[PDB]
Amino acid sequence: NVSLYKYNAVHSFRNITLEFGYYAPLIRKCQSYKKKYILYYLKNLDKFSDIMKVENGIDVVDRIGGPIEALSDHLEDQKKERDRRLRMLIDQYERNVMMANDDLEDEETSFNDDPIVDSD
Amino acid sequence: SKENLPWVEKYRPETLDEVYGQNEVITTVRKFVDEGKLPHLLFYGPPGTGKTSTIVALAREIYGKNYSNMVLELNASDDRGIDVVRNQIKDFASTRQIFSKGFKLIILDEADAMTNAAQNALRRVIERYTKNTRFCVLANYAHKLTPALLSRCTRFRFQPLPQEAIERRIANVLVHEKLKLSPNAEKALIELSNGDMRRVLNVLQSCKATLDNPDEDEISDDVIYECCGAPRPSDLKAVLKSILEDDWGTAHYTLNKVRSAKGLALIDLIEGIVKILEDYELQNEETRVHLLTKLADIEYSISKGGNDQIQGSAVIGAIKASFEN
Amino acid sequence: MKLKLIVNGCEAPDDYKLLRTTINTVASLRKTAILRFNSERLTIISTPKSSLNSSNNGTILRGDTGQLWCTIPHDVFRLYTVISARELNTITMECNCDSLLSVFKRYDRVMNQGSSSNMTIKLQSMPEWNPICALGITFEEIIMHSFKVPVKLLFRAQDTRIQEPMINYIQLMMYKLPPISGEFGSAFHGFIRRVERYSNVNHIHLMGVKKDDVELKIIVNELDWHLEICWNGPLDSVIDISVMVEKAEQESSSTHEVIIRCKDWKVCSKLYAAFEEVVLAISHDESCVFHCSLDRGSKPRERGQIIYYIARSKGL
Amino acid sequence: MSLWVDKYRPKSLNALSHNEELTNFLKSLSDQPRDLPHLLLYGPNGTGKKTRCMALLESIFGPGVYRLKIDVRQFVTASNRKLELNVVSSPYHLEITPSDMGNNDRIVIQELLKEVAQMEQVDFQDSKDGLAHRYKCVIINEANSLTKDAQAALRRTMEKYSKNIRLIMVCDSMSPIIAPIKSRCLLIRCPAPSDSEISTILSDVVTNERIQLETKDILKRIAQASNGNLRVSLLMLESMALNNELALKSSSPIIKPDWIIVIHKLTRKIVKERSVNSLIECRAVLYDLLAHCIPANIILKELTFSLLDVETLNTTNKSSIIEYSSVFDERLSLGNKAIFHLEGFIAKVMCCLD
Amino acid sequence: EQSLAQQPWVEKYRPKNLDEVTAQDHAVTVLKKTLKSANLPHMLFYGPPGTGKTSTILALTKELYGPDLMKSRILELNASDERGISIVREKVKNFARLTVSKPSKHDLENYPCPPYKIIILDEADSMTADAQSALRRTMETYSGVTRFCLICNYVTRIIDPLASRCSKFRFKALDASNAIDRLRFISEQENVKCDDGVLERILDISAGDLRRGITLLQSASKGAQYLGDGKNITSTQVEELAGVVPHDILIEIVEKVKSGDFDEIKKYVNTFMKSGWSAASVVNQLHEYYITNDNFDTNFKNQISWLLFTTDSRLNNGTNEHIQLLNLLVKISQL
Ligand SMILES: Nc1ncnc2c1ncn2[C@@H]1O[C@H](COP(=O)(O)OP(=O)(O)OP(O)(O)=S)[C@@H](O)[C@H]1O
Ligand SMILES: Nc1ncnc2c1ncn2[C@@H]1O[C@H](COP(=O)(O)OP(=O)(O)OP(O)(O)=S)[C@@H](O)[C@H]1O
Ligand SMILES: Nc1ncnc2c1ncn2[C@@H]1O[C@H](COP(=O)(O)OP(=O)(O)O)[C@@H](O)[C@H]1O
Ligand SMILES: [Mg+2]
Ligand SMILES: [Mg+2]
Repeated sequence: NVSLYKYNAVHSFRNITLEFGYYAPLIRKCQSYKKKYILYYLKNLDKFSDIMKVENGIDVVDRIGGPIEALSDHLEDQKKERDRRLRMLIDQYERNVMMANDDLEDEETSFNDDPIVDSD
Repeated sequence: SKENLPWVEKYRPETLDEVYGQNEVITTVRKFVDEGKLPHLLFYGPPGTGKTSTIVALAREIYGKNYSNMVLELNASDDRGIDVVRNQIKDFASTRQIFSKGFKLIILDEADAMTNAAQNALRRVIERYTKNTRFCVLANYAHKLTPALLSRCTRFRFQPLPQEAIERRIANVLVHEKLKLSPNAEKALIELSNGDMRRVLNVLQSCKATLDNPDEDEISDDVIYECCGAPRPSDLKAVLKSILEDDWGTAHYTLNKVRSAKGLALIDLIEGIVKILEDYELQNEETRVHLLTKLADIEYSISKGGNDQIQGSAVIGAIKASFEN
Repeated sequence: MKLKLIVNGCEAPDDYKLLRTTINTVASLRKTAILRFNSERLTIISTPKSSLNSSNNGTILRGDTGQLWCTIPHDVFRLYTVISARELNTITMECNCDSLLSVFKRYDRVMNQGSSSNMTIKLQSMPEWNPICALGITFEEIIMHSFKVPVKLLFRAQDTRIQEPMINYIQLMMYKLPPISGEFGSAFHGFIRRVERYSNVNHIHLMGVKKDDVELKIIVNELDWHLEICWNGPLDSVIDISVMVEKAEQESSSTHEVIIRCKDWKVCSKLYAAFEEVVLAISHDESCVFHCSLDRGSKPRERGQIIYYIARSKGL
Repeated sequence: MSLWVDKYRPKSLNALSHNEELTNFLKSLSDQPRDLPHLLLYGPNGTGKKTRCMALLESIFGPGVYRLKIDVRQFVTASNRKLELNVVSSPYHLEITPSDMGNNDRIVIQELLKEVAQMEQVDFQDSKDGLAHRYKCVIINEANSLTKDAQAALRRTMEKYSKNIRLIMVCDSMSPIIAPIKSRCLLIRCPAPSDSEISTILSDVVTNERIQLETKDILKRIAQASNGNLRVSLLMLESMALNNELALKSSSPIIKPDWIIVIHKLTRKIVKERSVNSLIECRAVLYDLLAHCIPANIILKELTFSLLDVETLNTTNKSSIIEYSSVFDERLSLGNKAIFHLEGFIAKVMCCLD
Repeated sequence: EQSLAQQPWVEKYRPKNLDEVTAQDHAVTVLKKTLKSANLPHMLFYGPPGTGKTSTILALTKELYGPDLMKSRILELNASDERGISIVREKVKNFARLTVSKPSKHDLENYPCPPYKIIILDEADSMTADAQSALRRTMETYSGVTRFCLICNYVTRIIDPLASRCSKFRFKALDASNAIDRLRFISEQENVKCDDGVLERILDISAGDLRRGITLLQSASKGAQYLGDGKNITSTQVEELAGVVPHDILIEIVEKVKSGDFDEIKKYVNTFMKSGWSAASVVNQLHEYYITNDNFDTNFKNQISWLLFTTDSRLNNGTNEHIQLLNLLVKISQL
């Protein structure tokens, strides 16, 4: 749900069990650590503009299913948290459609050349 | 109206005199009705041996032409759960006859499809109302019947149809129709029947359809093989000879040619070769073991599809290895 | 792009009713509606091809093909100040039906209370947020109640892509439905709503046969028993991978049939109950058009039009 | 931002960069898509089959195929068990993964797909007179995971309603596909990219991301470690770049999926010690792996090929290992619980090694 | 023109009448003469995929009844429909008991209109044994007004009583000898230019399935049209489209097996499976190569035939292709 509603990416459950479930959380954790370090440096003080786009409460940064320790109502609560985060994700995308759409390339400059006029 | 019917239904026996191949059972039931001492009956046998026909004919003999009024017939196409047994069968068995015509008859065709609960409920219904009602059960698989029900019924076994009965029925059909059958064709038809009259009738109808001019054309064994698309005995003999004498390439070519000549199926060839080998005199017994095991495995694999050429090569190799012992 | 408009319900109630019905139908048909403000009339459009509507992918998932077009002459509004720099001074917007419907419901409540104020509508640039603007609506309540609705403007290229469907008029059979205000209005209203008594029915087969010289029938074959409903009352007849849909050969030159959905029939029933003059046009195995016309004269005035096009739900 | 796997996803046939013959064949398919037959793309996982399917759909319809939304479809079983499926839809095509419903996948074929096949898509013509009809495209992900009943239910739906629907199925192996389904589809083989092409793609990504690369040998090593899986190659590239401050070096470790290292450790333990207690520990490891929803067949394959790489083992041991692997893979296919078969395979391997 | 060219060739060239059905004369003759005898029995069509069973039954129904009457005389159910025991006992039974609908004057004058209905159970082998048993007496009781047609690929899945009740028709495999004329006609209708022997190669590759051959021909035609060079299609292109392993790759595999080194075989197989070749095709090609080779002895051929049979059965069970292929190659190497 997070991937679909934040990155417009659709992935299969099999790929999550095999590859994404481990690689994606590690990448997001590294990105979050870098973002925190950069924020601390700025507070104490564009190239990495894709790194501070990770949200603390919406991005998964933990291995799905926990670590594989082999040789080195919890379910209800997890479902409630999933539903909550899905509601926030739907809220984030709901306004995006009306806010702007790709549509096609038009004469946008001419549109600004005839601006609205409001006066009584 | 009978003309439009398929031959399997058009030639259904109407009287017990028309049921062949079950002389002992038929005589017993006929004399039972003559003495009016019919017990609870079980008819156990393989498909198309005359169980349903026999029971319907017996009902007709007992009740004349109005048997439908005092005979309750139920089969697998109807629901026969425990509720049905408790209500419908029980009420029918516990009510008086329409015109005091002796006892009532309940026929449970294909009773091996009934549930254990319904069969258990049937025990006391059968026992309590024996005076007013008699039960008839028909089955192909006895293991589906509970021990109590089997104990309550007098058992009669319908054997696979003997050859002579099939010949007499075929002669009756041939005189009915304007059809001619050759002795070799009749022999092949009996061989492929496997004691089932339905197969005989269906194949005969297909053969008549195949004839260009049935008013004068005679059915030969070739017509039967064409209609059934089955291998000829000569083809099976040639394939077996090539497998047991020629080299791998020659045997492969022979099998491919024999199959492509008439589009024969590999399973039919396997069955024919198994039948042929069942009569072979083997001086080594391990050969029989290997033949049976490998051919059964190949048949099971074929039943699920797979690669046809690989299966044929497997048959060839299995036979060769078995006979190399 | 000034769009100052004034709406009054105490003068010419027919126009206010027409506008209310148009907004209600567009809201009940789809989430968003297109509004074209020309120098002559206002066009309200509900089409699956709209930028906001196409996102829902209704066409490929539920067969949402029907198109609804309403024309409102500028005489409806007390003040019609529409100035633009496009063809015939046309300004195109894509608004959300829910907010507009709520605003009009509140206006109706206020009017029913007893107020006789006027509603002023204008286009404004909200600094809070195809740029998105606001539709400022203001009115008095015997207290200046003001509400604003987000709106998105469309370019000329976007405007020209939304075109009204055109039907083969020569190969089209039109029937003039009895007026609702007449003695036969209730009978026909019940006849239209009859099929609603069957919950599981999803498609209806409308048929029209010559020989008051024509007859109309509704056929349902989705039940265990064939069902036919006939109207015996008076009824007068007006005298890429894209491929063409296959049309079944006509049974006779004087019979026109089409299979449609029950939701479209309910919408048509609502339209019939709304307006007086209603015409049903059938293109055999092709489509069904519901045309509601409101007539007003002074030098006859412009005719208020509501056209609902419904594509065949199934082939014949 | 989005993961580099999706960030640099090609969005057109002309944007493809490996297996040019397959690209040309796909382009030829899109020349006259009116009579496009049902398609079945088969190939190794992560080679770009879904990407090529989307590129073909884009060529047939346009970029709008990439505007995807998600809906929830509710189904009810005979026992009243209510469950849900995710339907990914675009204005021109639909995407479904019936295997997510397990043994109930057939229901999805019987109710949803059939309905989609039965509802003809028609629309008013913008310019010409009369309606226009277009067939709907449906993608079935993980086709090889469908039960035989669902595959059987697909047959007449594909045949009778060919006018209104065209199926595009994708799979990693055609062995589980029943013969009637294979007969009804145009089979398209999708080879994996070569190491050179993977290295070229990774170098392009590196140049785009301004990541300092000491030498191109790192990309070749990553491609070798990925075993032809481009998605895995990109994921490990991103992980290594992030863990090395976006400055890769020949000494930077190559990150592999954790379950793979776990299976390697299990193989080492199996080779080292062979006893009942070792078997119980191996069972614990197997149960831990299964707890993460790793398929049993994948576990067996990975364990078998990890065992075959051990140098101390001889030819006889490897032959016995592969024999047991084949037998127990068949048992898993025909079985109900995977633990029995995996434990039996490990026990047989322990017996053969000792 | 576009409307006609909007269908795949398999559906576009589906036989319309019984005359268009090819290579299945042994049953088509009986079905055709049934149009005059009006003595249609219960039918059990069985055969391998894409041999013309569904086409034959559809053509027979169309010829018997016609476009209008069929809608009231035909009840079709297949695997996509629910066919539980309750369905068999209620819906099928109700239809079988339905009175024969009155034909119209046009129907009587134009079509024979036999006085019974037809129930078609396509993919009957998917039905449960109990549901099949529920049909036994329904078929017999109402044979005067209803006839049943079961269709299947695996006849053993039909319970013995039903097979006994039904007259059996086996559809033969369609190969280069009995189905070449239909494929040539289809190619001529589409102006597909191909080298001599290409159609025979397609039929040989299809292995008894004319649907697969037609699809392959359509794919080759599309490729040739896209190329637009005016050259005739070649057997190499057909093999590439069909997924046939090139001869050189098979020779390399054979040499690797002959070498007998486990590690080299493992590495070569690991590299080979990257291409995505289907294991079934590789096994079939290996069987063809080894069984027809004159450089091997009888014992080797027997052992390899059994090994190939075992591997093919395992693959048909839906197993991992890499493991099975490696095991087969190692076993052949140890021979
Ligand atoms: N003994 C028989 N004598 C003459 N015709 C027979 C005989 N048995 C079977 N037939 C023929 O085969 C048809 C079917 O016979 P049935 O008695 O219904 O078969 P069955 O013994 O009931 O097998 P099952 O258990 O129902 S599969 C009859 O209508 C006859 O045409
Ligand atoms: N005997 C045939 N004559 C002509 N065309 C055929 C024949 N068999 C198959 N075809 C072609 O293949 C298509 C499929 O034929 P079908 O009758 O559906 O085969 P099938 O036997 O039903 O296969 P299964 O059992 O459903 S997998 C037809 O539309 C034809 O184009
Ligand atoms: N030609 C290509 N150029 C660049 N990246 C590619 C190409 N083909 C595939 N990929 C990458 O491979 C990844 C996985 O491909 P995908 O289609 O999901 O594999 P599968 O065949 O398993 O569905 C995608 O994220 C995509 O970026
Ligand atoms: Mg019987
Ligand atoms: Mg079929």
